[PDB]
Amino acid sequence: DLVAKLRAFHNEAQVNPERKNLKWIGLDLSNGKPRDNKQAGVFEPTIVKVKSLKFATEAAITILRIDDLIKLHPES
Amino acid sequence: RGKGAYQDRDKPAQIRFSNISAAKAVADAIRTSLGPKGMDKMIQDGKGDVTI
Amino acid sequence: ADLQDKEVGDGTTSVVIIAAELLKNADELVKQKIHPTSVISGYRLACKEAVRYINENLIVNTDELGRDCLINAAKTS
Ligand SMILES: Nc1ncnc2c1ncn2[C@@H]1O[C@H](COP(=O)(O)OP(=O)(O)O)[C@@H](O)[C@H]1O
Ligand SMILES: [Mg+2]
Repeated sequence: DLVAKLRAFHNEAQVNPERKNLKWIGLDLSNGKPRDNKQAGVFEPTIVKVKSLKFATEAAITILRIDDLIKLHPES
Repeated sequence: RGKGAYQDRDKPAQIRFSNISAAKAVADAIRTSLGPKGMDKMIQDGKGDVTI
Repeated sequence: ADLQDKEVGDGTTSVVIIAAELLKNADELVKQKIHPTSVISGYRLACKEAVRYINENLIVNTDELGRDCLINAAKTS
């Protein structure tokens, strides 16, 4: 329910030009309701998100390339 | 004429067949990783080293 | 996770969770006979577009907030 409400808020922000300020709405975990996190002071550096996205995508691609595993028995 | 050399030894034929089977098995194993739509192989060494 | 810690210092759990979820959904796509190359291309395009959208829409300049922004970021961390 919370994710559905958050998605509805963000979709309304993206589709309605005069409701663009709704894109700051995040999750308020203490009360379990959507909250404007920009006004609430919940901030993160942009570099964290960008680097996380890039690194996770590259790791996922690296694992996804594998389709065959050969596991040699140890020489010991 | 008719019959030729009997070829009493079948071992050379068995050796040839085994060699061909081994080569064909290797080719079949590495066929999957050919072309733009091929996929990589994970190989883990006996020492635990991993290569993709 | 170690690389994310070394290069940024935050979000070490989030990157692992996101990578695992991406791998799970990509494998679910592959099981539907979608070729892994198409999945990889889509993931790359989606990552580039997501970075562009973040940099163009979801960024807040700290000059409009001042010292309070640093305190808020530290508290969030
Ligand atoms: N006060 C808060 N209200 C809502 N969400 C928050 C708050 N503080 C942090 N978060 C969110 O919790 C998520 C998890 O952060 P956390 O896992 O503690 O950092 P890390 O991933 O470095 O361990 C972050 O993405 C952040 O957006
Ligand atoms: Mg953190």
